[PDB]
Amino acid sequence: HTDCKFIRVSGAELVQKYIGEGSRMVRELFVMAREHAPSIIFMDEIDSIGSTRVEGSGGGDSEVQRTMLELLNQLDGFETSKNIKIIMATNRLDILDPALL
Amino acid sequence: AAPYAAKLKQTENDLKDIEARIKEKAGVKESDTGLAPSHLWDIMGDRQRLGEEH
Amino acid sequence: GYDRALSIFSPDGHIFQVEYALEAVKRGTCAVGVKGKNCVVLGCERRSTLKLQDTRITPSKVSKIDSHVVLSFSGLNADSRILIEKARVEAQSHRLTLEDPVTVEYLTRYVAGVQQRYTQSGGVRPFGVSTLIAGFDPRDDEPKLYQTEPSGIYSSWSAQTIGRNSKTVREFLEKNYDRKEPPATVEECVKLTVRSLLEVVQTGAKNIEITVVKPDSDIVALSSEEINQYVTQIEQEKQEQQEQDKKKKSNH
Amino acid sequence: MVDESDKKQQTIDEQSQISPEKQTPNKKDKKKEEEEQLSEEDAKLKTDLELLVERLKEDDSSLYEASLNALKESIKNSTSSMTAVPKPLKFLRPTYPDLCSIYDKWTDPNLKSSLADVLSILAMTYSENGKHDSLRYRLLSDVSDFEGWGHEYIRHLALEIGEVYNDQVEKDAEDETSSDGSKSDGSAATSGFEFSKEDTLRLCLDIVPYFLKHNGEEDAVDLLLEIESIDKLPQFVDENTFQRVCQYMVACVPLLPPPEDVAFLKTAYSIYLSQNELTDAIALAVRLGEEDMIRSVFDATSDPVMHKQLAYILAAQKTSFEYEGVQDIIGNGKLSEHFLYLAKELNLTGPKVPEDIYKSHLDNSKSVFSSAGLDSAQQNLASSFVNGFLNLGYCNDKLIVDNDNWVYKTKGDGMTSAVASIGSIYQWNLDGLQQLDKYLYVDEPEVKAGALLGIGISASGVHDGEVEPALLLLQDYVTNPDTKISSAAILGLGIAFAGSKNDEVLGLLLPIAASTDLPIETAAMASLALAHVFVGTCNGDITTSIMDNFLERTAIELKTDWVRFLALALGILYMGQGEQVDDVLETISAIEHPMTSAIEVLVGSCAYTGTGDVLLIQDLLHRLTPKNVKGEEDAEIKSEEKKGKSSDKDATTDGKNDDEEEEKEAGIVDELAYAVLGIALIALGEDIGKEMSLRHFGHLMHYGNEHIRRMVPLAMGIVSVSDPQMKVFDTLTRFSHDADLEVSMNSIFAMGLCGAGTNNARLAQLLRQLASYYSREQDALFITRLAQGLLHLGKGTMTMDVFNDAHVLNKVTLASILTTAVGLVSPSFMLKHHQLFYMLNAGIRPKFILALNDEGEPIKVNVRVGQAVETVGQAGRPKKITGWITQSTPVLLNHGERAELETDEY
Amino acid sequence: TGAELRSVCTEAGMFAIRARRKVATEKDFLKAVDKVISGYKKFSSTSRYMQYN
Amino acid sequence: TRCKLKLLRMERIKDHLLLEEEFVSNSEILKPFEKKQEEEKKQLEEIRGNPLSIGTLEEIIDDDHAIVTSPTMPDYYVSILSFVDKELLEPGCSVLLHHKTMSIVGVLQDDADPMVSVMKMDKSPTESYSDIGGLESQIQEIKESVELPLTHPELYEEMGIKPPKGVILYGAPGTGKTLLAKAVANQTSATFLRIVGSELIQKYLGDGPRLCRQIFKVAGENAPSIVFIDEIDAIGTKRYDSNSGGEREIQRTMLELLNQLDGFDDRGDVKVIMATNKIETLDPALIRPGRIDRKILFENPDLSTKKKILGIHTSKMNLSEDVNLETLVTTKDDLSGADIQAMCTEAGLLALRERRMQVTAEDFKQAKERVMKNKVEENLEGLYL
Amino acid sequence: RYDSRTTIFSPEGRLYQVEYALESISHAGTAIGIMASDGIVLAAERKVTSTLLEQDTSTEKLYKLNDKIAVAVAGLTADAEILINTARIHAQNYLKTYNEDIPVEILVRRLSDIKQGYTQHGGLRPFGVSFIYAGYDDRYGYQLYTSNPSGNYTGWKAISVGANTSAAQTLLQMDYKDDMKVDDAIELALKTLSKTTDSSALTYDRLEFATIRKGANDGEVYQKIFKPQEIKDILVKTGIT
Ligand SMILES: Nc1ncnc2c1ncn2[C@@H]1O[C@H](COP(=O)(O)OP(=O)(O)OP(=O)(O)O)[C@@H](O)[C@H]1O
Ligand SMILES: [Mg+2]
Repeated sequence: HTDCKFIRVSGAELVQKYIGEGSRMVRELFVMAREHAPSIIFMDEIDSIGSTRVEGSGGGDSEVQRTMLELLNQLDGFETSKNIKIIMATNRLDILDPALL
Repeated sequence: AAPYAAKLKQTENDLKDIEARIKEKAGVKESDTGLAPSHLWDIMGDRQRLGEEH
Repeated sequence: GYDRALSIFSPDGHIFQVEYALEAVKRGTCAVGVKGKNCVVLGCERRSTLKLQDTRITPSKVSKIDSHVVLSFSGLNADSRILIEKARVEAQSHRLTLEDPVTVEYLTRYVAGVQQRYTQSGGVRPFGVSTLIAGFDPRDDEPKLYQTEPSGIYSSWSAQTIGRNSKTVREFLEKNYDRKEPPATVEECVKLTVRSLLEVVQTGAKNIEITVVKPDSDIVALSSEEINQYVTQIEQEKQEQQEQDKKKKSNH
Repeated sequence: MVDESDKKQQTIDEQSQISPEKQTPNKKDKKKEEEEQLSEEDAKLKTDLELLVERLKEDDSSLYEASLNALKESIKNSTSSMTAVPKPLKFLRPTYPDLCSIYDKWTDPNLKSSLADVLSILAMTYSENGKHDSLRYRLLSDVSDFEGWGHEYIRHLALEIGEVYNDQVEKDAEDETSSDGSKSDGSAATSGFEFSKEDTLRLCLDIVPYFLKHNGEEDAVDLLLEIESIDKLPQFVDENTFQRVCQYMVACVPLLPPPEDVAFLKTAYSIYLSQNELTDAIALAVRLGEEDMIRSVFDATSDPVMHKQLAYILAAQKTSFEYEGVQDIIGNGKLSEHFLYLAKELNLTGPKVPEDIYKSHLDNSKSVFSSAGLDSAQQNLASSFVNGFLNLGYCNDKLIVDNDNWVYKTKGDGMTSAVASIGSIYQWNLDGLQQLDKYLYVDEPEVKAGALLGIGISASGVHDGEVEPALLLLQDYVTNPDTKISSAAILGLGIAFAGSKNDEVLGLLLPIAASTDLPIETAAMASLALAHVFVGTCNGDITTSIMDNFLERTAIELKTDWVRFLALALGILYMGQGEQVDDVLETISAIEHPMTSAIEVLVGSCAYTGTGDVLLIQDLLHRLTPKNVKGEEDAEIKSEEKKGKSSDKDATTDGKNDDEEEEKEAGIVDELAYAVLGIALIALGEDIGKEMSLRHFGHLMHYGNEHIRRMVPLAMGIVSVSDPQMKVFDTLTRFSHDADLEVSMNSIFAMGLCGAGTNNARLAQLLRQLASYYSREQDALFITRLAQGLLHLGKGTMTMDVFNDAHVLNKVTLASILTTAVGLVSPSFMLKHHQLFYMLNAGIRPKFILALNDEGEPIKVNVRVGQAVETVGQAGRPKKITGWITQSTPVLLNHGERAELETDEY
Repeated sequence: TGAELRSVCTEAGMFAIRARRKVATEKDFLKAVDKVISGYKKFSSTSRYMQYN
Repeated sequence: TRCKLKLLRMERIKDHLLLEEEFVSNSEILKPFEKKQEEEKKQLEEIRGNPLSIGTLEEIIDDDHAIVTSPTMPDYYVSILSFVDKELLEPGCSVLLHHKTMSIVGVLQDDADPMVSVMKMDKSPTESYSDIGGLESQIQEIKESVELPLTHPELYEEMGIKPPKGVILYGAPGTGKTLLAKAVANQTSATFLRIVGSELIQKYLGDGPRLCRQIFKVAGENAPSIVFIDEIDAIGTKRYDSNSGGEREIQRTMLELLNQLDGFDDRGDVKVIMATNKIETLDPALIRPGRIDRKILFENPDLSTKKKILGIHTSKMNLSEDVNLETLVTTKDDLSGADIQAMCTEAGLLALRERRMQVTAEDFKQAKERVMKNKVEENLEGLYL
Repeated sequence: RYDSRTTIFSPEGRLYQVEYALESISHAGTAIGIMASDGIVLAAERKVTSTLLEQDTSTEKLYKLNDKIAVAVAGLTADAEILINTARIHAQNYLKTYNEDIPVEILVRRLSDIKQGYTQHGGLRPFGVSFIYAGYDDRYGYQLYTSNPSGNYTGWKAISVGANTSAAQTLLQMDYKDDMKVDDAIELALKTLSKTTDSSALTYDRLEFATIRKGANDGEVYQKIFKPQEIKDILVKTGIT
């Protein structure tokens, strides 16, 4: 109904290893979106599994957290925006990825 | 919001005028690297460069 | 390390269980003590949930340890019950042996001793409760207020604030109160306690509870009418105050 | 939305969103048939008004268009607006929105154009009734919320504006133009405007300034006075009223020619005079620069009150603040006439009290020296001037001077200037005269001359209240016929009194400045002082100077130096004015010579100032022309030419600086960029032109008050190290000086690198050294600014010697001038009746946030700092007073003005 | 930490700087230790018993 | 209307004017010279051949020759030719090479990399106080450390003590520590880098620590500068399990980051802003000081703070006629600044929806309950009562 | 963490064990006491069910402690068993000693003390039981309390503990009144229970009930656990069946 460019982007982002794994190419998403503005983004991190996962600060939790975190910095940005909007879909907010909200 | 909304519309027009300077400014340049007294060495350099021992 | 029992001393030389007990104090209700020169006023904040909780059958935060000693408390509500009971059986045991009204000084040392006992041994945690214990001595009219902490250190303080957001009450209290000239009349003493609790309650005079302990074993708990009467006078003078700065600034 | 008939009152509104029945059919038939229905229609008006009010909330374009479609036709088709006379006239209430629904809600290009014109005519006719005003008011203050009116209501107002503006652009005026169709004046629309103004001033801001500037008359502005002065405190505080008034005047600055712009600000001053704050008054009276207005605000406090009271103390403070001292002279002697106390009053107006306060500041700021140790040759000369440049303002460095060893090793022109630098150690000080006297009575005539200059500098801070005037010392020297002596004497008198055009000062200088037949280089100083004297207040454009400039030209042309200085003195003389200066351009131009053409472009800048954007395009056509003519062909003269070229360049810069200051603060950024494109254009095209424009640039910045100070001086400096004339560096450093130790940290390293590194001529080295020392005053002792300080739009007087000297290739003679550099700023302090020397607290904020004022009044939040701190330069200028919490009230609003704070404690 | 011992003297100096005083009292060093230590405690081991004692 | 017009007048005329003059002058640069500056241009164009490859200067060799490393696998032996002298070149500098016979043209790359463009900001924040709602003491501290030494060294002279080398910002989530950093960046008039701390981390052997090193390299040259590195809990010491690529990477980046920041004589005038959100994963060798020389705790607003944040935000929202500000802030307890920012946007939204052209009391109170749901803890009176 | 003993505290002065023991009570079935000024009704929901579970001859969350005070049970049944027996002994011990029955306020206080003791002392579990107390004693008339597993008590005019605590409490206070009636109170428990429970049948087999009244006879106090066939009868009248 909106008729804008979506940038779905399925359930993980570690599904791309053609340039290697997104560790700092997560940020590349925002650049490609900004050009093709409006930037309505959709993201699935459903997070129904793992009743404990919020106390972590992390082992190899850290890789996927570094991906999660860099999203937030880019979003809030510094400080120009082109009406960037992030729709999230998720199972609970009690069972959630630490510092996503 | 007409009384002040009018003046806002003019402000976006200003943004484009400053952008047009960025383009313009680049249109003529003058540059040079090295120093002026090393002009004689260029002359030499064409004879070595052209030549084959390197 | 080193907070996993009471029996580790730690190289920073703190017994953590005591340090963490202090942060539990915050959970309870503001309590304020102010001595005059013929009274001690002991007042506390009363939490109000809903209208389905009573305030009739539901316990006040001021508890009589006898008929001349009183106590208000801050900490876990569960903890405080046994602390008070044990203190009370001592207060009676004192007349059983001597036949004297309990000394204010003797009592506070007993309650700090109980917390100290718990704190020394590792088979228990201490009561996570600080109290203020007000009262008057068996026959002297010299007003006494003492404080205990979970550690089982007691002090005498002329005025002291404990409970939720204690520090912000402390600074106001420090300023206004004098040990050069404490309140001569119970009425100004009561209102100073009201002034202290005004800050932290915000709305309500049904969240301020006043009881007074005076010499000759008089303890009276004051009515909702009288407290509402005190808060309105404070509210009128405060309204007036705002106007005067506004005038004075224009005037100069 | 759908029709749902007359079941209830709710569905009646729904019924009429698609098709009215109480506004369309019935009414139409009645009007087009019976005329006893004229009576039914009158009662039904009320009903119809209500139905609009309910459906205002509906916004959709379609259900207002179509609904009221046939009513729109009816104006001319069936009613023809005169079938029953009075009755359509009063029935135009509802028909007027119908028209607006096609203008604005629906956009059909053909009708939206045409019906603008209709709307105007009917706005007028219906404003006789004064009911068109009420129609406007119900949308201006609102009843209902919809997007629609937020766009619509602007149009109604726009009709009025349309016509009134056009009467300036087209002369025919009135309703003869079919663009509006409505009479410009008359007692029918005039009453409409006054009433419209009232409602829009309360709720909005948009149209109140537009009406004034389109009438163009000072008369519109004087109606504004009446209404606003009622509003001054009961409707909203003093403060708010003030911010509007000056927003009107400061925003429309560029588009007001000279006579119009003085004439508008008169009225803003008076508005200020009526209202409670006289503090707002004094500041505008100064803007104008008229004598007449200064005196009314000073009088208003001194004369009524018999007693000393607050009233005398306040008058003195207020005049004391301008350090042009133009106000100082005028106000003095009233104090004498009243006679309560002579002693306190007279001293306090005088800049004598400003010395005392300086000692308090100095005490924090202490003494750190950093002077050159270098001795022998031209390096001796360099160091000895450098000592004064570091200890500018009241400093005590007595002992060093008393070591006459280094003093005496100066030679030539260096000797005069050496004594002259000494005078600036005791700049703004009573004491110091002593040092000067020793030399004045011994050795060559050279030391004697140099003594008089220094006297000039010392006397800057004590020359009123008839307490050692410079006039007293220096008269004796004028009489003495030796030229060096006499020239030096009048240079210092002019500096000291500054703007003060007192009878003794002025009149000593009046027969004189009138001998140029004898050929003497140093007689530049004949006119040069008098020009300086003149600035700071309205000019006569004195007949002494104008006659002598012409005479010199007749006599000589040999001394190129003499005539270049002369040309500038004339332009500096006309500063303080602009209206009267449009005349003298012609007068000068009557006599025509290519040598005279150099004088004109200079003067053009002062006449056009404050509306200039014609002036700008002109000073650029000039630049191009030498090259351009040559361009066409390709596909005694010496002196005249050189004057020609050089003048233009000075003029372009002066023009810019003065315009940007007064105009939009935004525009300050743009004008610097234009300069850089002017220089780039010159570096390639003319070799000779490039030399002049380098020097001009430093004073471009210092005058204009650029916001940026970090990037631009530094960057520019580097290119210009290669480029000849090291005098460049001195012109940059006067801008860079800033809040010492912010900008100037970068500066000492950057200026120092080129100097220290390169030594290939001691001549070259000398300019560089002086520039460096100037920049820094130790631990923020003082700041120099071209500006008044008291206004930030304002321009100084004392700083005009600095501005003069960047027009010529460097000269040892010029060095002597350069010592003089005056333009102090006082550090504010809270005063008391025992004259407390300490500030309590202040807020400072780098950047103002308020966008209602382009000046930006201080925020009330700020960042907090301590007692007795200098009033910071840029990135600290907004200053708010913190004292209110200790129950203290400023009497003297300070926004970061030069002025000293003053407080009343409860 | 010896490093944080260096930070005392710098911080003490900061208090003299905002006060506009041209020297550093005994008092303001007292504050300078207090800030560094009290901040550091936030990370590791909190609280004292000499908050009432 | 008059206030906007006054600013708009000055900034449009000059900027439009600066534009038009650049157009005329640009042509006019060229005509003066035609053989006086032209000569250097002709000689470069011929030697370069136009195509050119990069090399990195390995070392110099005494006899006006040099040896270079190409981006292709072989090295080549070059001769030093042309205008650019060998006192303008040292080892460790990039050089251009000629196509046909590889020859030292001169340098013009000046060790450029695409990561310098990323470091380099061009976007300018709002941002100054009076858009920062309270935290008076917190505003003050970051200004004295980061803004102040640069603007006024005078105080630092007089006392004679070195200026703060950094500051670290930490506290609760969403507190708006980010405004304050932005505010410092706008006001200074200094070269502002940054970067995100998640950008130094990759997976490729040894590239990560060299990206860390690069930031300082660009700052030290264009000093004084300020560097803002966000989120340092993306570059802490934390576990890394087993059978991971990233276990080395996290270790090396952090190590290089540490040495450069301390210096061995240091940059000496570049201050740093670190911000972070987890201090229980921070390494211990980055918050001990000489690195950072304040450490400051941010906490969620209280009554006075809330009223200020609120105060600025409501003045930028039309018609708060029947809206009392005080009555809302009183009831609100323990919220972030994020939550009050959100409540203004939500409350305006409810005012739109009401079919109302203005905000009300009831629009604000409804929005307020909603955002209290979001940030709530109740185990205080759960445990107690 | 600071789970590991029950005689520890945490950096925030919480104790994970007190919180965890508290959440145990929202795992077991709804229990509701509503005080009215004409009786107190106790109503409770079962947490077990099936066609071969016997629950039509038995109560297991309504215990008369003594003869004028009774409790509804919410929490673990094992935890519940011991403390119910202790509580009944002390209530009745008073009976012996003073030859008049225990007051409501003292008996709740006693049992809260015992609760608290398991957290305070030793290396034992806290007790995860929330008992709703409904009594009569002639000092304060009708008294409603509930005790937390933390081991403290507060008086009430209506309360709900056990599963869906938050939902039940909201439901009760919408339709409650201070005047009230005992008959309106029964109907109110039945009203709340329909919504709160995850079983849409909500028939007799799931429901316990006892009403304690002093309006039952005059000068006398009657605790009546209703029998299963009365519980059915009242479900028609409120119309749930
Ligand atoms: N004091 C304030 N004034 C104005 N807006 C505020 C204020 N505090 C919070 N905000 C608003 O709420 C936002 C919350 O801060 P933000 O989400 O950027 O987190 P942070 O804790 O600074 O993050 P990180 O650890 O990622 O650097 C701010 O950016 C601003 O939009
Ligand atoms: Mg942030």
